[PDB]
Amino acid sequence: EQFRIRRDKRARLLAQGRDPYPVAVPRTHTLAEVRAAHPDLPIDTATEDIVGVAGRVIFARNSGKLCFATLQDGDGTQLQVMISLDKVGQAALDAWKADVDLGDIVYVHGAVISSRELSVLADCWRIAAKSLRPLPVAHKEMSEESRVRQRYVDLIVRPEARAVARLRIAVVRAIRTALQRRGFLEVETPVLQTLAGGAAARPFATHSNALDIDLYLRIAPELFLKRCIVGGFDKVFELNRVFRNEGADSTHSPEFSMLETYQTYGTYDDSAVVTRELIQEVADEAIGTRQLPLPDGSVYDIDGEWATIQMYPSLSVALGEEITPQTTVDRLRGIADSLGFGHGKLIEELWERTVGKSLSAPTFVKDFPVQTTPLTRQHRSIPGVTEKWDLYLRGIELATGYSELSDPVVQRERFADQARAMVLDEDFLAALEYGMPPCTGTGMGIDRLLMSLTGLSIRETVLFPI
Amino acid sequence: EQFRIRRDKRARLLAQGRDPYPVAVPRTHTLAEVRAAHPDLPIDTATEDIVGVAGRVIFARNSGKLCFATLQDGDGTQLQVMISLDKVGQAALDAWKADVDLGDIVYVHGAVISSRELSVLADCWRIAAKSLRPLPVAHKEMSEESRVRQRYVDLIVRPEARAVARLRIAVVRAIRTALQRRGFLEVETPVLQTLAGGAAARPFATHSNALDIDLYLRIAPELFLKRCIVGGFDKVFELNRVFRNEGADSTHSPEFSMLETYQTYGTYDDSAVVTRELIQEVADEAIGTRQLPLPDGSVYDIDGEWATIQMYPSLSVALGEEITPQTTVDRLRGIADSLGFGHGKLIEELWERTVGKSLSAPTFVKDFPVQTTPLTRQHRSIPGVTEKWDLYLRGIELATGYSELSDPVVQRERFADQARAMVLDEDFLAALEYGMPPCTGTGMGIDRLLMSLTGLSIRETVLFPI
Ligand SMILES: CCOc1nc(N)nc2c1C(=O)N(C1CCCCC1)C2
Ligand SMILES: CCOc1nc(N)nc2c1C(=O)N(C1CCCCC1)C2
Ligand SMILES: N[C@@H](CCCC[NH3+])C(=O)O
Ligand SMILES: N[C@@H](CCCC[NH3+])C(=O)O
Repeated sequence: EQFRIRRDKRARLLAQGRDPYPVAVPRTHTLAEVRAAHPDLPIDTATEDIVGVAGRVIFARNSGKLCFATLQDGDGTQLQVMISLDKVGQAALDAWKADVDLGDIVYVHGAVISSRELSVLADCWRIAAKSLRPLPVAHKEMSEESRVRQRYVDLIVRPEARAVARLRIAVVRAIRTALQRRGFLEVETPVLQTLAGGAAARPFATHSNALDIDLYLRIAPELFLKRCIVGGFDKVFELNRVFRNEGADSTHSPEFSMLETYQTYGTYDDSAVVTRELIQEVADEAIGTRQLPLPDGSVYDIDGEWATIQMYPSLSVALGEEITPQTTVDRLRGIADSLGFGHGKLIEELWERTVGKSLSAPTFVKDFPVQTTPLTRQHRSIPGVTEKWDLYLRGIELATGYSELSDPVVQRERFADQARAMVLDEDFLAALEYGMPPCTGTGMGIDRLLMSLTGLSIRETVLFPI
Repeated sequence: EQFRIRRDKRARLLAQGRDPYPVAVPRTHTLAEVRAAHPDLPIDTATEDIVGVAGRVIFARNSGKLCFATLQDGDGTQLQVMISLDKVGQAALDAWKADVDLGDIVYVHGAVISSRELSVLADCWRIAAKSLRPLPVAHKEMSEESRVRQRYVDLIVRPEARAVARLRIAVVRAIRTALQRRGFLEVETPVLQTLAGGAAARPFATHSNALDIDLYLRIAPELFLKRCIVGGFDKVFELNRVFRNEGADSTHSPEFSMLETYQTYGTYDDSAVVTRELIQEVADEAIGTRQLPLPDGSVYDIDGEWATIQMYPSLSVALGEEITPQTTVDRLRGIADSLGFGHGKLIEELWERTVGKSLSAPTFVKDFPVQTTPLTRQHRSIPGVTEKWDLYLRGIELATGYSELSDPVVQRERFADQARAMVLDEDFLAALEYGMPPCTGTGMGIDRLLMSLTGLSIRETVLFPI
């Protein structure tokens, strides 16, 4: 309803030649600056340093001859103004009262004081924008699901949304910084693709009008990233969105930000080292500690070196017998049944369902079954496994790395099989037959990263989801 | 055919327990380093500093007891190796000859010399990858259109592709740097959207399985970016892809990288200043001069201040009469006819077809007809025009800025009209009614940027197009 009483305040301000949506107002300082300038000014004393400030009016104590308002800027830094009868504008006080509701953006200019709390005594004052929707109190405890459909109000009423948003951006800057120190180069590769590949997932397709063909949004950059290595890039990354056309859950969203990373002349040994350094480095730049605090109240130490275990062995110890690349599916399905399609899937599942689940501290698992890794090189010695690792951080499948399958005729097979469950990406292959040097790739969910570091849910790490 | 003679060299190397696709090789240095280490080593003299280098074998002069090869790394830095009978491996020379074709990646380790040109005399040597497709000579002048379908070979054979790729990335780093100095913050906003808006264009749609609705790839971030400003961001950007579902040409591609930028408490006056500083700053970091050289041989000075002209006036002078917001379409269509749907479109077209075309040096045009600018504020004084500018750099429509339409009921109209040519983005509106402060937005084609700076075509600025 009060939506109505508001629309009229605008209407009636238009009529008078008052401006409820100016083009400019001369804000000199943000409130953070007003504060940083004057840390310990003796309270109830005046300094004559003039400023033009603006921001959001949340507190309001309409008080006869003299009003009081909390200005909060968009960062959340709070200042109070004192709208007075005396130091100009009687009718200012009349307009002020009658015109200024809550959530309204409001410039005021004058001299900076403190009082019985830091405030500015206004020579001038003006509206800068006029809300026609009052801010929910916040208790009115906006549900998680309505905070996401209206993030802009969450950002205004809920301090933590401010922190999180800012954090995600700190993390991302930290990551670009980390990889640029190491001489990596950020490339842009296509989001629309004639056949999407680089991972196992159902793409989004869409129709073109230029070409009159369908096109596929990228599930992953890997394949084009590899073309760059062929093309002579030594070290490259890309940080940007992928799209996988499937259902949501606490570690899954259909569109999400994803880091991938190639570095020529190293192996999954080398790329797990970098990976861990990247994450330790990130956490510092952006959280300021490697003892990460969680809601819980507990602390998750990500400091020092991290364990590495092997899939087959580490599984073997857990099921109380030797499992190898050799173990038949009938055998495995039995064991599957004993607990609750084919070999590789059974290994990873049994692993995940016994070992993986039961990890706590940070762990790489490595040496994976070939069947489920059609892009990663075969292990250098151990037969039947590929040079790949997952990284499980606080229980979350954060990241993965490979010694990369650079051999074209092998690679042709890997896909020829896959299919049987039939056109492959024939240019991709062609590019390997030009000659891709020894490289190791990785990738990492920025969202899982934030979760694994903070405990936050996936629908809090992203600014705008649905 | 020689595709055949190659596949067998691999096959027969597998059999012998030679490795044509190792996991690792101990490259210590890139060739750039070998060079930077030893600038002026007296030619034909040996220094005993050991190195492990690798890279691409392009020159090959099989020479009896002693061979000669040009190694080129992926950056293009060239070194020569000397595969000798004497300092190890007779059979090395036999394998070397029989096994090493052109384009093949090849590690060699030893002591660094110069000779009758900088080279390394190999203690060890090994293959690291084996091409099953020989590199076109380059003349064989790969057509523009086949260089794009096979960029990875262009990157290898054509030095300029190396420069361009590297340049695009220098530009982008320069831009992020420029905006981070100014206290801007890079946000990520959704690429999938329930209704795409922020610009005039036909979206790409795609079907979801989670929701079973269609979704729209973003034509533009503007609308979500504006929600962030509401939400209290002071200064934000985003640099990332948009998708517009239409035909290609020399300034148009359906997917392309695009910068947008909001800054609260300034106007299109303020955002053209920043815009020009950004571009001057970019050109320096990344081209090293503001006198930009073009194929031509000519130079395009982007230094010093830049002209600003108004649409209506500047048009008026060109057609030899007063044109204003007032001039009817019948009048305008006549003038259209005299040369070769409605008001605003006629203005911009006549303008573009008289004034715009005939510019050379860098120019902002400003004060646009309202009809074609449904998101930008109405001018502060001049009635019938909006506070917006285009930037024409070397004849190219590079960029645009607005004093932003922050008024919700006005804004509702703007769209209600549009439609008549009927569901609007009702959340977007809602967000304005929460109160968006005075801000000014811009945006800029990274691709047009590169073109306008270099003369290069759009299908050369992007790593992978089609
Ligand atoms: C925020 C949701 O992240 C993801 N969503 C989906 N839908 N699928 C995946 C992730 C994610 O982070 N994944 C990868 C990231 C690369 C390494 C392995 C996990 C898969
Ligand atoms: C590389 C192609 O760039 C573009 N392609 C299409 N298809 N449409 C546009 C551009 C481009 O740069 N545009 C804008 C950029 C923002 C300011 C105005 C021009 C429109
Ligand atoms: N494409 C992989 C990430 C990179 C792994 C190493 N090449 C994935 O989607 O999981
Ligand atoms: N959305 C605009 C770019 C930003 C203009 C200022 N808000 C466009 O697509 O041209």
